[PDB]
Amino acid sequence: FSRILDVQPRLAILLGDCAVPAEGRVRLLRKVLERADSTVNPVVVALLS
Amino acid sequence: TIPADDIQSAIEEYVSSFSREEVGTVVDAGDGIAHVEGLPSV
Amino acid sequence: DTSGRVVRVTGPVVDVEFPRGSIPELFNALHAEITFESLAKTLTLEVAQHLGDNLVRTISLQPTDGLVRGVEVIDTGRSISVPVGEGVKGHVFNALGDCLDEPGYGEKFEHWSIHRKPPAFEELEPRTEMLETGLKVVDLLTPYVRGGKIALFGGAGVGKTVLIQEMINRIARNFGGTSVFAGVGERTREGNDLWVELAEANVLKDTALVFGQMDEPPGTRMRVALSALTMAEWFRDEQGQDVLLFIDNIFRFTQAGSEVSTLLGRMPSAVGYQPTLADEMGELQERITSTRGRSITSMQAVYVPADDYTDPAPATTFAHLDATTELSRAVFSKGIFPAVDPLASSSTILDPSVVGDEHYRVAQEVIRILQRYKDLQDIIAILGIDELSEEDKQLVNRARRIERFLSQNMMAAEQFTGQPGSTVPVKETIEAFDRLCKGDFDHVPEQAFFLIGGLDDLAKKAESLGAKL
Ligand SMILES: Nc1ncnc2c1ncn2[C@@H]1O[C@H](COP(=O)(O)OP(=O)(O)O)[C@@H](O)[C@H]1O
Ligand SMILES: [Mg+2]
Repeated sequence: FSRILDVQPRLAILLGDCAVPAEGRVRLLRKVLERADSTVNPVVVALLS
Repeated sequence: TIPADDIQSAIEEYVSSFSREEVGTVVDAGDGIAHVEGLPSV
Repeated sequence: DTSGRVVRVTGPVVDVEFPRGSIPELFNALHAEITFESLAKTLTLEVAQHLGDNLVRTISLQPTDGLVRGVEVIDTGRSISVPVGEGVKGHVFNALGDCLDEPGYGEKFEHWSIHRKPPAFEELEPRTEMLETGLKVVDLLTPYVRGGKIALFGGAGVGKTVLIQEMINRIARNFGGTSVFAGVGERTREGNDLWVELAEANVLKDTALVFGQMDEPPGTRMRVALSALTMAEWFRDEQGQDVLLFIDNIFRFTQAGSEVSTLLGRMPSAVGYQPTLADEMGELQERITSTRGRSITSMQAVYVPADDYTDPAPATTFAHLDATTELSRAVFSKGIFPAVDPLASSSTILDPSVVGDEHYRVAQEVIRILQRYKDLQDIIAILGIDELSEEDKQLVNRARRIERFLSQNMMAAEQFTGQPGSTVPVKETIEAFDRLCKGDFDHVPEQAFFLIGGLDDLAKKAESLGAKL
């Protein structure tokens, strides 16, 4: 997921606007993550959340 | 094995689901000088 | 995308943030937009520093009034480029290469970066050929070098612009090459005056004018000299024919560099100048040069702040020149024009082997007489001239007549006196001042030496005052 994220910086920077209320970012994050859940673990979801 | 999905409107939904008017809250003042937080479009 | 975002706008310095891996190189030109309807424009920002965490500190070349945080910044991927070629002759340009008297002209020319390296040490060769102007004091005491570097050092409003227009009239009017004029941070009235003057003297078809004036932000005044210098470097390296390069107030380059220095986050040096004063000046001045076989006769006006020749900016510019004509306000106050200080002005070709031994001997005797007069002046002021020797009274008379005979009626001063100017060959100057130092004119009054040409005009004005010669 590191590889997944950093070479896609346009959405990586998106998860960076701290001025946005915080949930907003993970709000999008879950949107992409369980976009399909072959991120087969939930602990990973909790950590990066 | 990778989520090579790249559903981009997944991103569209988030950012474009975001009028009133920008209002700055004076943060500190004194001696004729005032700092103003907010107002992202001055 | 991979475009940036404005983060801070503090005057002419703007910080931008780029995505990781898309940081622009140093000295790139970025475009931003000002959309406010009355001040709408396109800002060009030059990348000055890499701050870290993808931030980039840049200097705007236009006023930032109306810029908003978070607007998009486009990276052009290259430095500031200016047009080059035989097509820039006869036109006026910005510091950014935009033609002023014909907007849109030069968009299709070859474009050259305004950031280049100086020529390598193996292509440099000393120039020791005299460039004869026609002014008495210049041809005698500071003979100009042809293909070398010349300056007019001066305080605020002594003679610099008038003398540089005089040298445009003398050297460039009958010149067999290409001239480039860089007005670096000077008055716009003077720029328009020079434009019209070159247009009526038919010198404009051989000149490329580049103007960044005092109303411009410090970025324009930092880069206009580099723009005009890039045009001159093209004329020298590719076309290869006898470039002339005038620069009105190269000091404005250093001053603009010092106006943004602390905003860029640099501790100030001695007199409030940027810590990088000498090195920026050397990076710019070492490009203003002639290589082996390729000539650039450079001439720069150098403002001396508050008539202080110990100020770090002129003190650093001194080391870059072959001939320095130093104007003084003590000579300006006496009505002597050009207000050249003969005891401080210098030249490297004032050498017995270059200008000949008669020229050198006459110049040395003039300088010795004037130095002795300066040594006596205070005694004369307090105790009176009658307390001196007869040796010294003779020397004082000769020295006053010499100080007055160095002045001249210049062609570019007909607006301040109404009297047309004159040209004096160098041999006539040498003969005249030889006679002056020997004492052949000790009977002619002090005047009739004041604002005249050669010896025949001296005779005419002496008879107009009742004297022989
Ligand atoms: N040779 C001269 N004869 C008469 N007046 C002169 C001469 N040189 C300079 N001046 C006067 O000095 C003033 C300022 O000269 P200028 O060279 O423009 O100053 P600066 O060196 O600050 O550019 C001019 O307005 C002019 O009136
Ligand atoms: Mg001037």
